[PDB]
Amino acid sequence: KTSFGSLKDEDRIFTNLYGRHDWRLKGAQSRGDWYKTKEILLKGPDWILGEVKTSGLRGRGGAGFPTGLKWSFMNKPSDGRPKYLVVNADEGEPGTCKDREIIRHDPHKLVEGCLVGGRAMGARAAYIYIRGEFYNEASNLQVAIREAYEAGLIGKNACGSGYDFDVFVVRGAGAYICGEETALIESIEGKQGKPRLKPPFPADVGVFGCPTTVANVETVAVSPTICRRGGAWFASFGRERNSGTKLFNISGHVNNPCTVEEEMSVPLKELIEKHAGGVTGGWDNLLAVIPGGSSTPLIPKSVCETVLMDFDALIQAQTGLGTAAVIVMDRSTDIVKAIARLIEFYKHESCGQCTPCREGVDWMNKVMARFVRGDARPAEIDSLWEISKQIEGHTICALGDGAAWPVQGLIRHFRPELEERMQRFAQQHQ
Amino acid sequence: SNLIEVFVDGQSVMVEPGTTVLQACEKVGMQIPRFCYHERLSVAGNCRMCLVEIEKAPKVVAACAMPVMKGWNILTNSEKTKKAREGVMEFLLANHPLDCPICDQGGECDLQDQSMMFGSDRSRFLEGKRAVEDKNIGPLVKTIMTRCIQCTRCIRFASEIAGVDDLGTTGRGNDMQVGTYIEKMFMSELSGNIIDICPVGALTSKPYAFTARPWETRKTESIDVMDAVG
Amino acid sequence: RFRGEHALRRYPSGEERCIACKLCEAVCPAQAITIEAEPRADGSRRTTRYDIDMTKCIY
Amino acid sequence: KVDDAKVSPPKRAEMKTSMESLIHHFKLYTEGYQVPPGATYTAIEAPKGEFGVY
Amino acid sequence: NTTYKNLQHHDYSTYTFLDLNLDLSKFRMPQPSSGRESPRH
Amino acid sequence: ALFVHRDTPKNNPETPFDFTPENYKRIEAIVKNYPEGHKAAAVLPVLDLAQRQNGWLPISAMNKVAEILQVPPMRVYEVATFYTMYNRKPVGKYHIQVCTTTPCMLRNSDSILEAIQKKLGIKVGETTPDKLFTLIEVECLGACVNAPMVQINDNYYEDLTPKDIEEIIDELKAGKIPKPGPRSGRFSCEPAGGLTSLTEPPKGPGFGVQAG
Amino acid sequence: PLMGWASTADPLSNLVLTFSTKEDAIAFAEKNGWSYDVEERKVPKPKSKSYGANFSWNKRTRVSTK
Ligand SMILES: Cc1cc2nc3c(=O)[nH]c(=O)nc-3n(C[C@H](O)[C@H](O)[C@H](O)COP(=O)(O)O)c2cc1C
Ligand code: SF4
Ligand code: SF4
Ligand code: SF4
Ligand code: SF4
Ligand code: FES
Ligand code: FES
Repeated sequence: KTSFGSLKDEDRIFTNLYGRHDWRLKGAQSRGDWYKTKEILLKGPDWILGEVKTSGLRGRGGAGFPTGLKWSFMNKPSDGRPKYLVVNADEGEPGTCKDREIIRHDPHKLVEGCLVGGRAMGARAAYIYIRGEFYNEASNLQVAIREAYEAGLIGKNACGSGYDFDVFVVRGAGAYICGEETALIESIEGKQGKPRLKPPFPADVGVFGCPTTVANVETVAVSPTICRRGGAWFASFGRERNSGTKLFNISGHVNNPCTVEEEMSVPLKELIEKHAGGVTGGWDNLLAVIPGGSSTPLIPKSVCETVLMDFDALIQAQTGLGTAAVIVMDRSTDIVKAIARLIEFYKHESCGQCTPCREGVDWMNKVMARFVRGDARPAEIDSLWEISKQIEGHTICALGDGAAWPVQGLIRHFRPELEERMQRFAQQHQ
Repeated sequence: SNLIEVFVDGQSVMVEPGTTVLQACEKVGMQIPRFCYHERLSVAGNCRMCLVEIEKAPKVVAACAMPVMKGWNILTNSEKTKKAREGVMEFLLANHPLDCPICDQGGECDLQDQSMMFGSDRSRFLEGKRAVEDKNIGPLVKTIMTRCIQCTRCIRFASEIAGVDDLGTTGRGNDMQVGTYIEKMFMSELSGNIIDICPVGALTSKPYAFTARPWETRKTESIDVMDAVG
Repeated sequence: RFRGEHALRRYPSGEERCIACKLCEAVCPAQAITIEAEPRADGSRRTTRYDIDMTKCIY
Repeated sequence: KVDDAKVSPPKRAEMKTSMESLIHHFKLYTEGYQVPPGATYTAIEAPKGEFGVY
Repeated sequence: NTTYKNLQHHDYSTYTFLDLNLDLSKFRMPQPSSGRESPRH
Repeated sequence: ALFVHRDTPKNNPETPFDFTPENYKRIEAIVKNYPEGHKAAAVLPVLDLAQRQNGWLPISAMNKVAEILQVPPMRVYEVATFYTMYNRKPVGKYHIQVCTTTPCMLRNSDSILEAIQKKLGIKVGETTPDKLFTLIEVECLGACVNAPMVQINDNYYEDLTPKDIEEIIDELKAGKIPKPGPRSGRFSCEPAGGLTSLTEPPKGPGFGVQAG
Repeated sequence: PLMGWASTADPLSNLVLTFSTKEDAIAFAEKNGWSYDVEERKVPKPKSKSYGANFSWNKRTRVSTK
């Protein structure tokens, strides 16, 4: 048992944050990839599944579900329909920056992880879905896959032994709902961006009907390290339920906003100041804290002074967890204007299948514009609370929920600021 | 012998496995209100009206396309079921124009009937109310796409019975125009059938358009002629 | 608010105010309202015949 | 009147600017509001006496 | 080390992605079909 | 904006448009990746190749893709009107997208927008009275940890200021495109201060593995 | 011809009698005397619809739009 756990060198999952001495298949070879993987991929998929459930991997991308149960859904007896492994690589949720760094520096560990997953669940091919905004990094992944094919290291007869496994990089076309679990799957199919109804799971009917699965790049990147390294090495970092290292990154108002790893729990003040420069104007200067990126309610100062960055800790703090905007924002800014631009984001990138998220995000964006100009009475701000209660949980996907939560956090914490804004507009009108 | 028990309001009934919750409720007599379900087409889930609070779960789930697990208990008259229906009905009636005098489905609407029998009594949403410019689909079917609730039922009917594939969704957010992009006169067989598919007054008959209103008429049995099937 | 003469109205510097939407015929308890509608060349919906039975009208 | 817009018609201003007010106005004046089944009797004192309606 | 080890992506022109995808279409398993060639045909 | 075609010649097929047989070899690669029976999955990459060959895709391009992939045209019109990239309206040789939502507005995107505005001249959304300077502000592109950011055609730009704006604009007017890397030091996505990363060259396979 | 109306000499034309069963319907129509025709009842036949088969693999059932 530790004092909540904190960062420790040389037990980082990946190296090459930026520009270590080499980049090649030979680069990852000297950095310690593709090492003794033949006996690993010949040992048996139950060993990989038991090793993952032993280490206790938490699903990333705001999942809240374990990877072991999903990849145990993937062990159906093989019909005439193949099994696919699809790696999501979109970065919506402004403040994400997560797998851009991995796919820009170490593509070979993604090749590691997709081959380990495909050999280790009975899958057949890995579709790597990349965002349409990522041309240079996408062709970097292309050149790395060309090098992996040039060594003959993946493909047919993987690792020499008799198993075929192909990887296909499919770009996007610019979307955020393709970043989700299933509109992804239909955007592979050639149809437009549309999520599916849940109780037929992608584990049984997926890409055209393949019993397939979807994985996030952090889970794919940790998936060879869990196999080639020991058990509970990964599980000794944090609590019992969640354990591991996450990319904690800061984009906001600090000195030199940037990206690091850490363990699962951290004092948030030490994370913000003692790893990434320092808060612009001191620790008292901040107005609020957001975790999660953009699909997570805000946190004030008095709450965040004791917040450890665990999943259950933020659920007890009535929020969620994510990446790259685990930040503060200054008292010198209009937090109503920032939240209203986030609601404009949710309006501009959402499909219009479900009537409630469509019309509710319409009301929330027009009402937040009216509150930027302060043009109502407080019954309207509690009506905004009522609609943000009624949107959540009545949708196909989680984008309606992710649009419902920041308005909820604002009405939870900053009631008197909205009262004072609307009172100033009342003084302005008369 | 291949039957699963559902407890619709405590009343047990046997259901063939794999079928929907909504057919079980229609077996016992209940009508969960619906806008994007139809008993001839594929089952999309875009209207959100079919919701139901299934017990021992904090999340209200749909019933248009839900498979039936063993031994349910279905509450169609609970508290948050009614709250979800009033919420969704209040969402639908925002970007829908005031045309109920001039709309050609005064007696035969669906928003009107389900807004009475499940909806709220007061409205909100003071600003807004977007408007979509109409098209000219054909001289047989008059078309005002402002009343279109984007329910995706003309699309499924066209693509799965007409086989013509000349209808589509276009856009994102509120801005989802259901229609045809290339200003083509959509002419096929069974295009007269699309004016009864459309549950709101968005696709009406062109020559009939403003000649009656369906409570004044009386309905009378008759047989099809000039076709061999009747 | 006396209830007298049964006169229609029209728009400010404009055309006829009625629509032939038949709400008055539906609510008319004597059923003295009789409406037949046709639309005209302008596109907007209109009438042809709009008869009040002043014998039957209970005011 | 009551604040029960499915039974009494809403007033004119919200009728001109709502949606549910026009819907309730329209269907309330076409069909009439639905009434639950049952047989009731009541009687009050008209100046002639027990005016009873059943 | 304190030196940028990328910029091999600096010369990636507007065709190089699908040029690479054309250049990597060998040794491939034959993509096993399912009955017909399309849902409408 | 204006999702109905409204024919307008310089459109209205057949506007003259055709691929290269070398691009047909590209389309053979693209429908060789995907499994057999589902040729309609390559609509988005083939139409992306159309947007990369021709400067902006007309209705003739979508009709030609409908000829090739033997699908009905209406689904091609759906997919081309749905996304962000497929600008049905004509654009310039260079297409500025200024990303600004939550961190990018919070890091002073307004001086960036005004510098682009008064150095170029024309307002947002519309174009310039020549080519090569269409301008839109956009949602999150992916590099949030840096300045409110600039996308030009397949390239990014970070760590901005109005004199860097004038440098980039003058070097696009001179044609000399700069490097797509960041500005003002920190040559990668780095902690730009005092090197909080690991310092030693990592060994790799020599330290702790198990059952390998 | 004076107002453009629809008069008729038909008192029985505007009746409708709502019944609960066909048996008491025929019993009443034979009780009260007049000749009659009885049709039968038609119901929606129960189908078996499923979203998962609407997203099939090697069948021709495919929504092609969603
Ligand atoms: C609203 C929403 C946004 C998402 N954004 C991302 C994203 O930016 N990147 C990503 O890789 N996955 C994203 N996902 C997908 C999740 O990561 C999801 O867990 C994924 O399909 C599988 O992740 P897992 O590895 O935890 O199983 C998003 C999902 C939703 C519902
Ligand atoms: S909740 Fe909104 S964004 Fe998500 S599937 Fe429904 S319509 Fe699309
Ligand atoms: S479809 Fe017509 S009658 Fe129904 S709510 Fe809309 S305008 Fe009114
Ligand atoms: S036109 Fe009618 S049937 Fe088609 S999506 Fe709109 S409301 Fe539904
Ligand atoms: S038909 Fe009657 S209720 Fe309708 S607009 Fe004309 S006068 Fe008014
Ligand atoms: S019926 Fe429309 S959502 Fe289930
Ligand atoms: S918000 Fe501007 S890059 Fe993500």
